[PDB]
Amino acid sequence: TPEMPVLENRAAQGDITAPGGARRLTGDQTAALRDSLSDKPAKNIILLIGDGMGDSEITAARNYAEGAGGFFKGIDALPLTGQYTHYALNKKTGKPDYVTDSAASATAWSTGVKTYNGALGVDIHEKDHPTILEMAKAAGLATGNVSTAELQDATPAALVAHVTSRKCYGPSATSEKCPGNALEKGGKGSITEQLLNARADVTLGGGAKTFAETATAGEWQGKTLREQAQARGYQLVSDAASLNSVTEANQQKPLLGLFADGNMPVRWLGPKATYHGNIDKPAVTCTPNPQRNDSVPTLAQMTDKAIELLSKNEKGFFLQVEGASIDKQDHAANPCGQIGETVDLDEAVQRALEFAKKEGNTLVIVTADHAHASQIVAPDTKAPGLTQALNTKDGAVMVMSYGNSEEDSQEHTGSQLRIAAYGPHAANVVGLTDQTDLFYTMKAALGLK
Amino acid sequence: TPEMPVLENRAAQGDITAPGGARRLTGDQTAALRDSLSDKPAKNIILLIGDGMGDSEITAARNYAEGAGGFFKGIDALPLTGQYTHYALNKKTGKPDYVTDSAASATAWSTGVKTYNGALGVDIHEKDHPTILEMAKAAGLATGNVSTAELQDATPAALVAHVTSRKCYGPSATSEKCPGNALEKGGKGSITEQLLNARADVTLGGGAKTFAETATAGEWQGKTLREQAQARGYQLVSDAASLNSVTEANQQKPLLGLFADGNMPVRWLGPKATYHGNIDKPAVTCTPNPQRNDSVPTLAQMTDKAIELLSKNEKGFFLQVEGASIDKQDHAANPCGQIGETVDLDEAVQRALEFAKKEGNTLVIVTADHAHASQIVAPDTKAPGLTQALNTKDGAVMVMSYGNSEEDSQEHTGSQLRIAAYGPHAANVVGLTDQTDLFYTMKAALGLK
Ligand SMILES: [Mg+2]
Ligand SMILES: [Mg+2]
Ligand SMILES: [Zn+2]
Ligand SMILES: [Zn+2]
Ligand SMILES: [Zn+2]
Ligand SMILES: [Zn+2]
Repeated sequence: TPEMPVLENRAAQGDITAPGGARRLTGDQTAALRDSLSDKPAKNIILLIGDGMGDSEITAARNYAEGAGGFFKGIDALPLTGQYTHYALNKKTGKPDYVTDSAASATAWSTGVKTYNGALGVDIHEKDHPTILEMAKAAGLATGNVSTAELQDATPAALVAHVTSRKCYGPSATSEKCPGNALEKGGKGSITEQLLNARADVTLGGGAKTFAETATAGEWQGKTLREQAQARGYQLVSDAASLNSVTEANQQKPLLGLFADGNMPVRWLGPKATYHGNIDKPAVTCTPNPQRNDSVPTLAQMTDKAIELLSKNEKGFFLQVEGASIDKQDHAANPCGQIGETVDLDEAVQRALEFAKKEGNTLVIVTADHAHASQIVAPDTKAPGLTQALNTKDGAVMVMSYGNSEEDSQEHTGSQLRIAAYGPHAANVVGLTDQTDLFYTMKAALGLK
Repeated sequence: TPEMPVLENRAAQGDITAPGGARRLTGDQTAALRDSLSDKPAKNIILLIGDGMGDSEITAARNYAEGAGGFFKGIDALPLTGQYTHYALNKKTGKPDYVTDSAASATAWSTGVKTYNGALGVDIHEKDHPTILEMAKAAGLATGNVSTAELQDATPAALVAHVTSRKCYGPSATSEKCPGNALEKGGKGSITEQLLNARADVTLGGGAKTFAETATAGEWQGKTLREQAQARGYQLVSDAASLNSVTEANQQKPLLGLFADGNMPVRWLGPKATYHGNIDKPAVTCTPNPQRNDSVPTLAQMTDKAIELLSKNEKGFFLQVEGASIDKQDHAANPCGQIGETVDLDEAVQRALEFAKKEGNTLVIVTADHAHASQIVAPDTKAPGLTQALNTKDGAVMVMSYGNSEEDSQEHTGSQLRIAAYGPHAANVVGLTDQTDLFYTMKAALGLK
């Protein structure tokens, strides 16, 4: 529908050195904005998550790939924008914990309740709360869960599992780490077991490794999680062609793609940032990963296939898409890997917007779970941490800094960050909101109960 | 009458540990955002700048002062939000320079042209460009320029001075650093001399010190700039009482308030962050600065009196207000100073909004010139830079981190950041925009040719 606009061009209008040449706007937006506003219900929801993708991450990615005055055709094209809060809680005390982990934040948008770092789908009392995915299914909508990380990862795990600890990937760890959730101890089972019972129509990502584990109890005791899966009607695909083979996906034949043992591979490679690296070493140009593969679907590809299959459902669908590795490359102080995963997410965002523009009843949301370490600093900066100078598209140098940990891993940060939307009920992300509001916004746009 | 609504309250609505209690919204926002869209002309503009106040700095201050689930009645109350970019240019190459200084960014919103770091009111070819203030004056509107910094400082100076270097405060530095601008070499003069020529209606801030230099040429050669101001008809004020006593300010009797020799004193005192400060040290609680004073007007007081005085002009007014010290205390790695200056600006923002809701034809914008160093990290963080633990309003600890410089001053950062607005034409701040679009937005909102 030409009905709801998406920003087609927010790139610098001309010569950046000239008056007005760096403007991104061509004229007054009031009218386009009014036209972007609708309280009609949403038929479908597409939620795209850049893990650790705060404003700095987006800017850095844009500067590198599109140039300072460039524009991300997906990420930057959502018309309605705001800033949201993602603080977690201290388990003991119930008081805010300013810097969340990936499990607590995902639990927030998936269930509408704040929790402690490490928790999945449970509150500070270890009590279960239904996820939006479970809710959609209950209502008859098609449901999809897509990520580039292991499927047991906090991010996608959060829609289908309720455990006291995120580490409880499979039976083995669970019995150790989440006794109360251990299938045998009467619990609901490990993340993977819970994933299997959740039965989303479409689930694609990595983490095949854990499906090799064997059940300690239940109907499928003694057999592998993969066998349990085939035994349950799941359709197991492991590569792009097999995924492409796919013509239908539903409750009779849910789809389960396991494209890697661990996390899917990153798009781009570069060296790790080093002490005084912008000073002592030469500017870097990122290298595409030669081992990413033609047999491995990209996020944009999983995205497109997910949309085709779920769109068959007349009642509608809920779809979560995660660009997982932005966060992990940020933790590794790897500018190139971080940037590449952001550009990768932008493509998927483009696919989503393409569909929603045509479809007309789709709310598309782009945001992150929390902020991260990466900072853009001056070229001749002398920093106490890890730095790297990069060669951008503008043909100039950009320096990135990771100065929040002396440990082998750079930390998340608590800054509020960008949330953006297009479609019905998108006004709900404008201004200041909390991460928990996202849950009530989605539940309400769909009319779930 | 709130023709157009402001966000009355977006704090957490209830118990933050229970389902839905961390929600900032109480229902759908569509209708209220529709009600925030107006393309009517604006009569007045109030531009509020938090120097160095990126999303991180707003979050940090919110957590400390209002609690994570709190809400800044000023800062967070503007309903139309976006993110903007503020990269500068390399003088030599004309290519983007990813991390701007205060001068280049101020020049950008003030004249609509990108420029090089250190420049004020000039382009990369060192050509003068008219400022939003000079333009408003020219159209017959009243003009205000308010800041807590020295008036010679980059931010306020950008509205009235055009010099090749921000360092050209008065005659002496100008002669040495901006020979082309030096009065004695036939130039337009020092920042201070050009401020006196610009003759805005109301000018309030610090920097009385430079007013003690003598002119090297012109009609007031040999006299101090303070004597020149007196000769030129400016009303000079230097304390809260004398400012309060002012009933008029126009081209005939322009107001010049100089409340400090350098920058105005900061609101709160606290220790500087230190290496492993969050570990080797106990939590800090900020304390009000005894030097703050009753004879020393606050930013909210300066804001209130300027609006009073400037509002007497029927054609309308342009007012810029700067919370200068957020950036300065951020460079200094001083959390309490930084946060305290952020709370201060919020107070100024409230007055602005109170007036605007009443008036109904006023455009209010709140943003920053660029991002900064400060990061909120986990309490147990082992960081390479400077840290400090703080006791917040929630009764919990928050850790702040500064790790982008090994030098004495922490550095600006290049991330895109929040811009928010209320009033006619406020829609032009939504989505992704550039800092130069802000010039075009204000020009158009005031209907300036
Ligand atoms: Mg994740
Ligand atoms: Mg300033
Ligand atoms: Zn995360
Ligand atoms: Zn992480
Ligand atoms: Zn600044
Ligand atoms: Zn600064």
